[PDB]
Amino acid sequence: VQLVESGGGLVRPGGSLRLSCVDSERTSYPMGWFRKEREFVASITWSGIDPTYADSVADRFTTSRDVANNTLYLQMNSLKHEDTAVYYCAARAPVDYDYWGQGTQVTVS
Amino acid sequence: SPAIPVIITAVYSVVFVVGLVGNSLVMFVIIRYTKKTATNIYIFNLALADALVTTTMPFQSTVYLMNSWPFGDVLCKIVLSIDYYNMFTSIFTLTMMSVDRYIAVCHPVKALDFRTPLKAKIINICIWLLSSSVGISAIVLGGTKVREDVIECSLQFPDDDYSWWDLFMKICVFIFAFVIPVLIIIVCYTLMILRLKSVRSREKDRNLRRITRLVLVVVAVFVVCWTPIHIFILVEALGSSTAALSSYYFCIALGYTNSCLNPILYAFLDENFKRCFRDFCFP
Amino acid sequence: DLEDNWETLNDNLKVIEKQVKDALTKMRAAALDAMKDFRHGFDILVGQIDDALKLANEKEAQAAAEQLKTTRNAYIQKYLGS
Ligand SMILES: CN(C(=O)/C=C/c1ccoc1)[C@@H]1CC[C@@]2(O)[C@H]3Cc4ccc(O)c5c4[C@@]2(CCN3CC2CC2)[C@H]1O5
Repeated sequence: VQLVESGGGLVRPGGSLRLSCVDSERTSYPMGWFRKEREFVASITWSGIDPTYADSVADRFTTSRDVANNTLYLQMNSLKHEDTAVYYCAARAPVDYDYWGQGTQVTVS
Repeated sequence: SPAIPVIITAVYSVVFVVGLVGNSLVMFVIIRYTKKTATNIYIFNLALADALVTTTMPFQSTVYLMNSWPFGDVLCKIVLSIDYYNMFTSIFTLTMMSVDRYIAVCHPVKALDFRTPLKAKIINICIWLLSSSVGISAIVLGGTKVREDVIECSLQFPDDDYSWWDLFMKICVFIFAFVIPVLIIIVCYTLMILRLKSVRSREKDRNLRRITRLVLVVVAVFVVCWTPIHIFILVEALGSSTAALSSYYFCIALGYTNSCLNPILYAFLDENFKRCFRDFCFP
Repeated sequence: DLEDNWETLNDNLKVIEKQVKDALTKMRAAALDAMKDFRHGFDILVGQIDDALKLANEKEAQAAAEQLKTTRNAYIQKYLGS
């Protein structure tokens, strides 16, 4: 239904910030993140073992999913102006991402 | 009927290439196609490591049929170095993938640092340095002793003054190379899937059966690959022909199989790799 | 002598299958021209060949010859290991 994208906010260059979209209503499982046209940052499997990294800057970001708490994280590290954009978690159908979060914009400069 | 020497050298011949081709091909796919994600560092180094163990198959196969070691001392030392060293490196890298997948599920925000390339690379350098100790021991301690008529190459140990140091280092290796690695990997998986069932649609029931499926294979591989040899070569150190020396070399190959079967399990079953390799070879 | 000395036995067995002492003397002497089962597998046959020599001195030696081929086959099966 409604996905509460946490994290976000401004930061200094070369810094870090962990973003955490969650659906505590357990209606949808946030399994991927999405960032010109729509950008597609890394996603992860449901049970959170294997992540499919984002090629653009795979030397800067890591993601993890708390399966038990139905939460998806991602903490960018040492990013640049290239990474500055709006960020929204993408959920999945309970049983082609079906539900898309409102999104937050990380603003670095 | 010299079929038994024929069957076994075949197994050493079948296993040699599948491990050598795959591990070479898996490495050369990684180094060119996908230069990196943490999983990529693990598969590559495991492949690179457990490629070099399959390098030791000719020398070990020679002694079987030939029933002696025609390659001398210095070539026995380095082969004893290579085979020991990259057995530990492959088992440890195979085990370190084990805790990596466990850490993601059970300590998810702790995975945020564990899954970084540097963390993998840092963990993936230490793991060779740990094995290096075994590599260094096998060089000096490795030599060739005449059996009687027959030269033999093994880890050379003083046999004076009730010295059982061979049985000790075979005890020492068996627990460093098999037991505590098995218990790590058998724990991290069996505990990772408990969090999965704990999560509380049928995405759980389908995926649980799917990951239980996948989990059982690796431990089934690792158990059946190394359990019969480790049991065998310990008993040969406390006590105890022609047919027995063949059963023993069959069991050696089974240990060699784990290094040839690994790329199939840890690369060809990984879609983040299997998707890439497909293009290079299905253009 | 390789298998040729062996052929002395099995050929002389067929001749014995038809004073048969000449074949047996040529057979028992050929045996002496032949790892524990191997040296034992020839000593048993000489004894059974020796058993048949007496039965020739007095026809009824065919039974010992029958018990002699199966012995020869026993060291054939042992020789099959190589
Ligand atoms: C008695 N024995 C030797 O005497 C050494 C013989 C060699 C090796 C190269 O050339 C001669 C053993 C034979 C088997 C084996 O090789 C085998 C697994 C293992 C586990 C515990 C040991 O304690 C131990 C071994 C060795 C080295 C490592 N391998 C692993 C490859 C994948 C299968 C070696 O030691």
